[PDB]
Amino acid sequence: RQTNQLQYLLRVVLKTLWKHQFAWPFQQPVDAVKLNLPDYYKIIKTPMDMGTIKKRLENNYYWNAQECIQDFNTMFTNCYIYNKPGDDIVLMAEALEKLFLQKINELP
Ligand SMILES: COc1cc2c(cc1-c1c(C)noc1C)[nH]c1nc(C)nc(Nc3cc(C4CC4)nn3C)c12
Repeated sequence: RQTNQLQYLLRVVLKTLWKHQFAWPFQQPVDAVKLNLPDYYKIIKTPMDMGTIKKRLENNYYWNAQECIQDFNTMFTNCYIYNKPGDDIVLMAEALEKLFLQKINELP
């Protein structure tokens, strides 16, 4: 059978990452005012999170699977930009990114 890559990203990849123990800080936009991070939007030009990716997948926002993959990568790299090598959130992001690349590699 054929695989619809955007449906794979929603039903397999996003669903797998969503259930991970480290997923919750990434399930919605970084609320920088509530988290007392007033420079967040100075450093992070294109915020991204899994709640936004889920909504874009559901609303047929993406042209193709690659545009969706680009948003997962922006979410991970924003974390690496704002924070420092070795910080807890970076460790959490690295673990989720490794799982994300595993799931993309598993595409049937
Ligand atoms: C420390 O970075 C975050 C924390 C929270 C978050 C997003 C981020 C975040 C940043 C900054 N850059 O990319 C991401 C991703 N969203 C939350 N929502 C709530 C209600 N509480 C939070 N508390 C939280 C979680 C963590 C974990 C150990 C790293 N530590 N603390 C202070 C965060």
